[PDB]
Amino acid sequence: QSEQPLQVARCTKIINADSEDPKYIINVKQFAKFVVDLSDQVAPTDIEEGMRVGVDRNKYQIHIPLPPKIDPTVTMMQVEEKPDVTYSDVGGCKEQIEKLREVVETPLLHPERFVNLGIEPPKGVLLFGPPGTGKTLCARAVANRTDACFIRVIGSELVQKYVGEGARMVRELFEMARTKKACLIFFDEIDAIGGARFDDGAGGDNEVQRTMLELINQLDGFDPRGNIKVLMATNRPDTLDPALMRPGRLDRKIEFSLPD
Amino acid sequence: AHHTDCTFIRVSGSELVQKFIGEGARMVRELFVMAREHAPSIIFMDEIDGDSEVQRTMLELLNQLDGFEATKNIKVIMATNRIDILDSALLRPGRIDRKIEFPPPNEEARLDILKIHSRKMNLTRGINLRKIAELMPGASG
Amino acid sequence: IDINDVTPNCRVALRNDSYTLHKILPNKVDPLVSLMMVEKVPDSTYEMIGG
Amino acid sequence: GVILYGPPGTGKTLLAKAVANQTSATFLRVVGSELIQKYLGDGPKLVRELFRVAEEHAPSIVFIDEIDAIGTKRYDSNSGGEREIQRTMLELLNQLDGFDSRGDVKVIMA
Amino acid sequence: LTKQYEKSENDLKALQSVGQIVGEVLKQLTEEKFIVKATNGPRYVVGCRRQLDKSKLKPGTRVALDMTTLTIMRYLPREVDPLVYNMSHEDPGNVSYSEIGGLSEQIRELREVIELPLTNPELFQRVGIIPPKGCLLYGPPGTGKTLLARAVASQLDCNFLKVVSSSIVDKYIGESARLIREMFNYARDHQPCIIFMDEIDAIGGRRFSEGTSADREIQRTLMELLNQMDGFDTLHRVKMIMATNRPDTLDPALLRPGRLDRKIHIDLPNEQARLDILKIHAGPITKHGEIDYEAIVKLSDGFNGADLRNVCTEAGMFAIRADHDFVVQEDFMKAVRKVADSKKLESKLDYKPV
Amino acid sequence: MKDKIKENSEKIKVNKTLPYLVSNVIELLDVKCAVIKTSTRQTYFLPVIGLVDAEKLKPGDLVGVNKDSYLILETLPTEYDSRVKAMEVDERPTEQYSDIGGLDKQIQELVEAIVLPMNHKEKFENLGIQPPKGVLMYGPPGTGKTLLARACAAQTKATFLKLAGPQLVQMFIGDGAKLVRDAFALAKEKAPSIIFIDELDAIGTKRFDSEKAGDREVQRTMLELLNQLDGFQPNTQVKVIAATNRVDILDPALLRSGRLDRKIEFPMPNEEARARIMQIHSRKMNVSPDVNYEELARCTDDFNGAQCKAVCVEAGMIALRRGATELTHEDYMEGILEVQAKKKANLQYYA
Amino acid sequence: DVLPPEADSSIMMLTSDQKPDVMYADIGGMDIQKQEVREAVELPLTHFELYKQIGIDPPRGVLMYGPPGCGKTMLAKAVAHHTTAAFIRVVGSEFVQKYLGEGPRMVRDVFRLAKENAPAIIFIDEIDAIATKRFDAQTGADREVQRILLELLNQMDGFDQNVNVKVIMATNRADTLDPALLRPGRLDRKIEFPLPDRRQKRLIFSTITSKMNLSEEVDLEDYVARPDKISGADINSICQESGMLAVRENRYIVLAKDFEKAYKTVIKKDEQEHEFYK
Ligand SMILES: Nc1ncnc2c1ncn2[C@@H]1O[C@H](COP(=O)(O)OP(=O)(O)OP(=O)(O)O)[C@@H](O)[C@H]1O
Ligand SMILES: Nc1ncnc2c1ncn2[C@@H]1O[C@H](COP(=O)(O)OP(=O)(O)OP(=O)(O)O)[C@@H](O)[C@H]1O
Ligand SMILES: Nc1ncnc2c1ncn2[C@@H]1O[C@H](COP(=O)(O)OP(=O)(O)OP(=O)(O)O)[C@@H](O)[C@H]1O
Ligand SMILES: Nc1ncnc2c1ncn2[C@@H]1O[C@H](COP(=O)(O)OP(=O)(O)OP(=O)(O)O)[C@@H](O)[C@H]1O
Ligand SMILES: Nc1ncnc2c1ncn2[C@@H]1O[C@H](COP(=O)(O)OP(=O)(O)OP(=O)(O)O)[C@@H](O)[C@H]1O
Ligand SMILES: [Mg+2]
Ligand SMILES: [Mg+2]
Ligand SMILES: [Mg+2]
Ligand SMILES: [Mg+2]
Ligand SMILES: [Mg+2]
Repeated sequence: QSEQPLQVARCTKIINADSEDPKYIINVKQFAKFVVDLSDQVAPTDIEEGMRVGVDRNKYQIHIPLPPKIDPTVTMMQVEEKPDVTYSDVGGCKEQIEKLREVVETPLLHPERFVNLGIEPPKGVLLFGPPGTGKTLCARAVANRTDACFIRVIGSELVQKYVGEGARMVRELFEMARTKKACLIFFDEIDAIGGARFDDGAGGDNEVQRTMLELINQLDGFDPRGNIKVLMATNRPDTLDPALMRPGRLDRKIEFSLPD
Repeated sequence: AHHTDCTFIRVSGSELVQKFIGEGARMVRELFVMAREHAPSIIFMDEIDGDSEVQRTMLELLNQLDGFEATKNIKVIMATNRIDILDSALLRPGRIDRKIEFPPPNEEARLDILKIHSRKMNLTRGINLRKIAELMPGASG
Repeated sequence: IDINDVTPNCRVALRNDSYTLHKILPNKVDPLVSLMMVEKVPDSTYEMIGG
Repeated sequence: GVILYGPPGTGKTLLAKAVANQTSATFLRVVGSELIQKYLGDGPKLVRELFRVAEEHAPSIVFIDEIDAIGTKRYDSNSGGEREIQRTMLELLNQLDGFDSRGDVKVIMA
Repeated sequence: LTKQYEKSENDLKALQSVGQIVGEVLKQLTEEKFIVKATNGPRYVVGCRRQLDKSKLKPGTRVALDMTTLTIMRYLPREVDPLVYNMSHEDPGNVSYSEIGGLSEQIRELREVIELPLTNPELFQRVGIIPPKGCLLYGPPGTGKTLLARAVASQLDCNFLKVVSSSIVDKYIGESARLIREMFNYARDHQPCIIFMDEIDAIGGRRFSEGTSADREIQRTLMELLNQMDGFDTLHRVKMIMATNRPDTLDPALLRPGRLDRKIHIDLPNEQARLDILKIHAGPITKHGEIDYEAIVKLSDGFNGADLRNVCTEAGMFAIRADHDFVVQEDFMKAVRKVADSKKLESKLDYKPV
Repeated sequence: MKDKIKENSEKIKVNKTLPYLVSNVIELLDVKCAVIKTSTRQTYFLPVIGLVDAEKLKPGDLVGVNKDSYLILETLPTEYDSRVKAMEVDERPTEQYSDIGGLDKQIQELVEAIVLPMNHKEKFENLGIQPPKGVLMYGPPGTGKTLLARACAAQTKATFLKLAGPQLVQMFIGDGAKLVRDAFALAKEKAPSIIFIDELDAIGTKRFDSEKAGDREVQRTMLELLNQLDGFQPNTQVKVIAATNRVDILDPALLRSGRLDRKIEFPMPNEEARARIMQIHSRKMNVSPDVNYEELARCTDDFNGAQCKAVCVEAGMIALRRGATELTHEDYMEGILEVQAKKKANLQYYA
Repeated sequence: DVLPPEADSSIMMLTSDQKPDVMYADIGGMDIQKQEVREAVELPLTHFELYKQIGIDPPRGVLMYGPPGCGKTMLAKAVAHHTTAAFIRVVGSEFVQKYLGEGPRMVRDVFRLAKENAPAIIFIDEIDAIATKRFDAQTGADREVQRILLELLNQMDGFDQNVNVKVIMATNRADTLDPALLRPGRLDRKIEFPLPDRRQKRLIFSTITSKMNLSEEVDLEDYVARPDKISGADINSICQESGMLAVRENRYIVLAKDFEKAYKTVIKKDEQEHEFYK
């Protein structure tokens, strides 16, 4: 009785925000669009255009702001139970691990050592080597040791049936990674979507290239990426696009050669 | 299938009938749910004639029917134009327990087929169906 | 209405407000039957096969 | 993992059938040609779901029979060509040995 | 103010009014019973007002129904779609044929379909031919296909529906095919009318044999348009202009002569045509000294109309760079060479209908 | 009558209470009357327009109607997609043209085509020339394309609509074309405006003829963008910047001299530029006064701007690795080795 | 209440004023196609008892397919003009509607209205709009079109031999059709409308030029004998452009030079074949 149910709607435009009668246009999913006013138990500055809101069923006045919509599949990508593998289970990768840790672990553990010296640590590591060389093993050690949010993304998971859907999941992936103070995204087998662009007359791999183009845009585009430090593993690095294999997207290229 | 009271299921791979097969439609073995419910059943696929999807369906059905199917009396028929185009997997001994040839009807068989379909017509007495059969060398039924 | 008679894939009548199952409607067309109507393979017997 | 390979008719499926007869674990059988789907990403999605059922019914034995049929046979229904098959394989690579922790799933391929 | 009171009082009477459901009459059952269907809604067995004519309520007539009783208030004229309205009321830009160079041969073919048959119908009936109704403007990009359409819309005194094919595509089921029907319904109700469909390859491409669901919806829109251009119901006093720079991808049914009668090739300008376009665009440019237009033409081989305007634009920006209020022939010489360097990034343009 | 007017206005406030049902005006008939389509997908006929003058309404106009009587209570602002509204930058990045090294000609070629017509519109009217329409920045990765776009947004007061190619690729048919024609609609109403389309090859892939399948939906989105750059309605108030790494992929109609008038080639930074780039990204860094950036530029052949910046980033990595508070020339020297990403080799038997 | 069967139908029959002006004589050189349509559409409508006495099962539907411009739609216009039976004209694209269920609904109104107004001919031009063999179950477009096609198959299955309704479907992409539509009892007669032959060409040339003021110097055999594989729409365009040139020169008689120029313009066939291959 006390807590009424709220229908999820998205604010589209605020009319006369300067005045004392600010009117909000909301899009209530598949129901309808309403020009509504704000409720008196929330602040006018708390509602911005393009943000999901909760509205009642009677006058549709906005009652609570809501988190941005994230695909359930994208939400399941963040690691909740850490692996049982530590760095002690990786042998012969001493130089590989230190390079891996000082980009993906050290900045988050001790950020003070980089701000004082005016140092911007690299935000990307590419692990490449033949199969069985420890690429995913090291990433499993990273997730076990890390304290920030870890998101495991397999490249074949980004392949979707419909047009533009794969690029959508990359957008929502980085949108949800930005909702955290520090985040880690792991792109296992990035050769699934990271292949080099080409024109074979027909639309060969055009859709997947767009997903790669979206991933490139989020890593280093017009907007700042955030505190996300990405990490990609592939056994076919020769197939990756030059734009993805560029510093600022994959700053560190750590090679997992066969052990000596 | 009519004479043995076995349910006759034609598997054309049509996406128009997938809503009846099952909302999943990820495997053609989802047909086995509706085949078991109507045992005895005969699953019939005809190759109209990339690789052949009817032949691919045949392999997937034959693999399940090998020893992984509990309910018995589910038989599977394939109709094909030629036997040499068949995959080595289907031509392998033990998969297809009998291969039946359907040669084009000869002079006498054409007379029987002629004798069968001409009953549905108002025929004047004295038609020499034998001569018409001789007038159609190498004709199908 | 007996709960044992409520079989899966059965057509039932539900009340307007409570949606209560109150009647077992006649069963719909079997999905296999519907699949064989659209395929429409001509029925045959041994008498209509020659040679 | 285990793979059974040899000439046709040599008993690869038969030994898997004998394994399924004397196993206390859930037995899941999928022919490799069943991983070729008619839509993009569905093939990778199906390989992902197959090992998800294996996780639920732990301990389990997944028999990927005729695994080579996924690439040695080309079907026009597969919208993506060899490139979609590669993405299907890359999903299979992750499931066999990848980031996610694997429970009591034993994989037999033939 | 007395007038202010009247406006406020008229407001009060307006407030008491209630909206009416828009539907369509399907069949008149009795002298007091009608079958109507809501625009997007179910069908009802409704009544009608006694004051209504009831003879104008033929099947298919748009009507307004009460919200409560669903009884018919009035018959409304055929609804003009907001998108179709924007098509008719689309400003071409007052383009004259004097702003098009080298297309005199192509202009005349265009006007032989859309101008003469609509003004002198008896001339073509006399010979024994039904005049062509559809024309396709094809050629490499920048050759003047849209400019020619704007000139025709600006100059010809006729009803004109201007639309981009990508602007008719709607995600709702059957909406895109509905828009085509409304386009030709408006044209049929406003004869004579001309429908210009720019970038026809957006919806008029070849039908896929193994396409996606999105492709199938577009192909339904295409073959709905095919049924209006040449179908069961003959299209009278409605002409069609279609423009595309990739006619190779179009469906054979779309390119069939019964639908697109004339295939006018707006080709790349030749030596004389380049000279004509250059004078068109360099005309308003401030310049001192002799301007050897032939020198620019000789280095303009392969250019289109857009390059020749860019040559005029870049030559001015060379003058702006040198803080000049005028443009010299030397400024044009760099501009034509600079544009010629940018043409190496452009791929094959020679695409013709099959 | 004043009390009657004021009492009349009170009765309006009760009926003009929120919420309003958002609707679009479909028609304006005479027998003064309107037809509207509500957001609930309902078509209604209004015997009287309502509280809005019928002269101020046009078909397609967004209106807020009464939730019950469906009577037009007010006119509403033009409706733009939230995705289109969310790609208009308001932070206005803090870059500068001095933060770009070795692209002075490229900066000049862009500024005089995007900034000069907006500010000094007189220089074009007096000369009688039309300002350039569309500027494309193409080159190898890391050459500083979107960096200049950020600097363009930094030093411009005009509305900036940052955008990526994959953002215009949408599941539903016509959704991408709606976004493209909404970005230009929003840009026109906020003129002067600049629209930046990074990764143009996502939507600008060349069209092709196929019998079985193809990406016609993206080609439809591109064809819409072709109309917006140069179509039936000449839009001469929105400046368009585009960036791509592979211009050979792009459709020839997109690279037209009316849509993208200037095609700026971003070159690999030369020896002078590379030293300048390394100096640009070492300002906020405690660098010892012995680093020979001239030598580092000689040691970084075939390095783009990103690698030259990564040389500076990796240099502080090694200085922190050895605990130094000042970066030395050796830290830069073997920070070049890290960025070079040469595969491990035992090639000590050479020479 | 129960409504009259002819009521509640968004699709109406052809009125007398909507009858196309196209005659059979207007069509030239389609005797094989004219005969098959007559034997499968208009003759069973009037001779249903003679079919039963002989023993022929009349085809419920007829599929007309072929390259575009080969007389598919026009023959339906001629059939509708020359029929004593009701004609219900529709194109498959109208069945796909925004309101879910309205498509399958308006399919059964077409067949219900045809059944009530027997004898009747149902013509569905551009059947590929609702008869494509591919369906995506996660898209509302393919889910609804699947319902439209399933209802269409159900309606034809629901017609016994007593109901005197004939269905005509036309398509130039019959390769994309669902095989279930071509099963016996639904479309038992597939008539092909190919590109006109040389003998067909001279009949199409003669029938269109008969309405035109030609000069005696015009020899139609010069353009008939050409090896170009052209359709009736092509031949109509050639004659149409021939009068275009006469009109341009303020003439009312088409001479041979107009036909020569019109033929060259309309065909415009790029060689597309190199001589070294033969
Ligand atoms: N350096 C190492 N030290 C110890 N064990 C290792 C090392 N490298 C690999 N292994 C072992 O080998 C297995 C190989 O799996 P891993 O995930 O490391 O492969 P990968 O390099 O990611 O291969 P692929 O390229 O096929 O994905 C690991 O699970 C681990 O048990
Ligand atoms: N070693 C064996 N001992 C007994 N029976 C055998 C043996 N090898 C094969 N068979 C018989 O052969 C039949 C068919 O062989 P099976 O299905 O096992 O083939 P496979 O080795 O999986 O080969 P493939 O799938 O390549 O044709 C089995 O059902 C079994 O009865
Ligand atoms: N013949 C011409 N005379 C004068 N200007 C021309 C001519 N052809 C093209 N132009 C100029 O080219 C520019 C773009 O041409 P237009 O918009 O007509 O392109 P188009 O032929 O439709 O090309 P697209 O294939 O890209 O649609 C205009 O500014 C116009 O002035
Ligand atoms: N010429 C340059 N001067 C200074 N910094 C540069 C230069 N070129 C690149 N950079 C630096 O490179 C980094 C990333 O490059 P940016 O993404 O801006 O380039 P781009 O050519 O647009 O990239 P991409 O082709 O991958 O889209 C930035 O930190 C920027 O400072
Ligand atoms: N035999 C013929 N005699 C005369 N004209 C013909 C003939 N065949 C075709 N035509 C011409 O065909 C044109 C219309 O083509 P029609 O609609 O009949 O073909 P269609 O096969 O239905 O077309 P589409 O497959 O493109 O829908 C008419 O203008 C007519 O002149
Ligand atoms: Mg791995
Ligand atoms: Mg086997
Ligand atoms: Mg144009
Ligand atoms: Mg960039
Ligand atoms: Mg037709």
